[PDB]
Amino acid sequence: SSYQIAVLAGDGIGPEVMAEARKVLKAVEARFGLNIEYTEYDVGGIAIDNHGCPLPEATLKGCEAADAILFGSVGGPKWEKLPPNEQPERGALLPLRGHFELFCNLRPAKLHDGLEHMSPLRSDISARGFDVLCVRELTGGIYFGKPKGRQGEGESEEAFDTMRYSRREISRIARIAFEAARGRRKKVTSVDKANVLACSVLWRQVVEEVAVDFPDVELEHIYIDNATMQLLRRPDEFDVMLCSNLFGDILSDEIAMLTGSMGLLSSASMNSTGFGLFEPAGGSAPDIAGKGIANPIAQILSAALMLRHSLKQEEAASAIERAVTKALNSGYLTGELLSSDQRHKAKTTVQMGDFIADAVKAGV
Amino acid sequence: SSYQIAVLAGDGIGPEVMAEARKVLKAVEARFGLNIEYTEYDVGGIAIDNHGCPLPEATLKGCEAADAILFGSVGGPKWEKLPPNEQPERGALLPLRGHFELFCNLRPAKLHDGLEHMSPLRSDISARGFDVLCVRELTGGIYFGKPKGRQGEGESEEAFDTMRYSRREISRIARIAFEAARGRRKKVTSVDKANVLACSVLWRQVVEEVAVDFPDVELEHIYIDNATMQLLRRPDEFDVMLCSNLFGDILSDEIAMLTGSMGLLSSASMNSTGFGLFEPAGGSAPDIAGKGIANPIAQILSAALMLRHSLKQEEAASAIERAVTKALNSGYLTGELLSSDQRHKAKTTVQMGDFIADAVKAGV
Ligand SMILES: CC(C)[C@H](C(=O)O)[C@@H](O)C(=O)O
Ligand SMILES: CC(C)[C@H](C(=O)O)[C@@H](O)C(=O)O
Ligand SMILES: [Ca+2]
Ligand SMILES: [Ca+2]
Ligand SMILES: [Cl-]
Ligand SMILES: [Cl-]
Repeated sequence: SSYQIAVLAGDGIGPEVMAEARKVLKAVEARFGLNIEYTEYDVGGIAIDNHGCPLPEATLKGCEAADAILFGSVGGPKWEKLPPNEQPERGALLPLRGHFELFCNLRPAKLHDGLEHMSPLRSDISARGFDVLCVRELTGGIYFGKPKGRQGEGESEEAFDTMRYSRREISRIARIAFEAARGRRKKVTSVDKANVLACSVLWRQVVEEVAVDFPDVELEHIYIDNATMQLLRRPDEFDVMLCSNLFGDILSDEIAMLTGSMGLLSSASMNSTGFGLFEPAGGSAPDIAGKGIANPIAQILSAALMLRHSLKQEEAASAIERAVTKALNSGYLTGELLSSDQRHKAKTTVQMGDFIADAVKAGV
Repeated sequence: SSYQIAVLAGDGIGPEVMAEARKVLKAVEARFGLNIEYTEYDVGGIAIDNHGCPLPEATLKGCEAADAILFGSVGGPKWEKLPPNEQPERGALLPLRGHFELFCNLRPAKLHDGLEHMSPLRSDISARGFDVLCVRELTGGIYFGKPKGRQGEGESEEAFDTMRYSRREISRIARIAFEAARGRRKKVTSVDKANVLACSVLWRQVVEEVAVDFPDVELEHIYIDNATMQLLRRPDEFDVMLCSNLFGDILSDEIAMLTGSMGLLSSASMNSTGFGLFEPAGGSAPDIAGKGIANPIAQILSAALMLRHSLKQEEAASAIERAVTKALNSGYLTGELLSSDQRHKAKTTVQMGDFIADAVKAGV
């Protein structure tokens, strides 16, 4: 019977790009004989406007009833004066992650053929290409560790957050990184700050214990400050980067920015049952919303990760990936992927969804 | 009477570049009539070899007896198998910082005229130039917060580090950033993760309280993951970046790497009495040590920050800065600042110290 998907398109460009992800999914549903039912729920800014909070009860219960969450983007100027902590992004994403135990965040980033000039890296570096998958631990560390809070008053008033990791937490995420390296270029670089943090000393030690199960995979360790530097110089020498919550937050965004093409990048945040939340790497771009300008490929590839990882539909996932590839190499680019002089060749969001869905239909 | 400087040259290239910083200081001592006495102490790898630990008692007591510490670089392959936490870098630097309450870290980084091609940024971005001063809080946050440690065993064994900040700690570092912005381009960008961390919510709130004393300075806030991205795209729009310990560690290194010329970058770590520890931004480069290849400018500019900030000798500090400028614009570059084809023009470490010291003598 039917898969059930909770669709949480959110704010800004979220709904208009979600529309295209749904159009391409309809083509993959027809092509592979999948029965998938979708229910839309508010989340983020639209949920604060419609329901008074960024993650309404009904939305959370709809996600509980689903096989996966296909998530858009949340946030925008309009809610940007609420405390940073009643704000829509953090208020949608952290409770979804904590509630469904979404410990694994996978962010594949690569420099696509022919779009090297868009990367902010000097041309000889982006010409080498890169393909880095960031595996970030998402439900532990300093994000959800306790005690967190503040005490005291005046000058001596103090706040505190505790970064905490157990061997169990590190070993589950490290295994995912090694398993992913096995299928790629067989190297895991584990990123930590083991010269300062007890958490990272335990991190490094556990990742080395996990490595015994992967003698075909090379493991190196690097400090987060050195990784931030080395991704600027030699990103082509990394394969799978394995990070705790706070380090992976920073490094996965640094690598996304280094592609120069965030409109192509998606994200999977999964638990150990295979339920996940699938979203584009980029934000809600509220200034271009409503104009048919936004690149829907990130939301479309989010749907492909959802099919692969939550729905175990590998053929359907790869048909969407290939249909994206076909767009990128057949002159179907949106404006932000085009150099300043080629920009009159830009396709709109709908034209991109039509092309990719048609390519799925045509059997790409 | 005499200033007293503890000289802790450390490992790798540290001594050979320190030799040049001392040669240039001798020229500034003659030119400005300063009486400065220097005593050398082991620290880092050389201290572990000679004394069994990276920060011997006698070294720490020599720094207590000094007006400033002129520090080289620590670390190298040879000690890289000790626990990451008996290791020379962390074992020299964190106790010096904690012991002398060196709360303020200043790392000025700029793209120098004529060396834009060396930056790993695409050519149109490095052509715009940048000049970012990172002000990092160095004695609080998660580096020295307690409880830190681990408990338990097997799968449930857990480690923890606590990030802690008081208003007093934030306000002292924020004032330094605002005061520095006042003398530069009048903008402070405060970097935090206020959407997740209680510490950063208090950070943001206190920096906004401090801002009332600087109505001429613009304050913006940015999340660390977004700052890591925005420095790749528009580093020319930042002036003073204001960070807690762990965020400033990452961002100051990202910005150093983005210049492409770490051999030119120095660092000041100071307490509120004006005692500081002055060191190059880069590491001990143990593979080029002993060969006369290393660029001594970073250690030389460290001496200039030492004269300015610890010894209140502004004229002497600026004469060294100008003498460096003169080298860079008179064809005195070391090999790593030269493109692959111009590399036969490379000056050696001694030739660079001779030139800069002679320029100080000549009245630059
Ligand atoms: C909104 C924020 C809590 C979140 C995080 O830090 O994880 C976001 O930056 C991300 O990367 O998903
Ligand atoms: C060696 C390490 C403890 C240190 C730090 O993290 O501060 C270093 O990375 C630095 O930036 O001075
Ligand atoms: Ca992020
Ligand atoms: Ca560092
Ligand atoms: Cl963390
Ligand atoms: Cl910190």
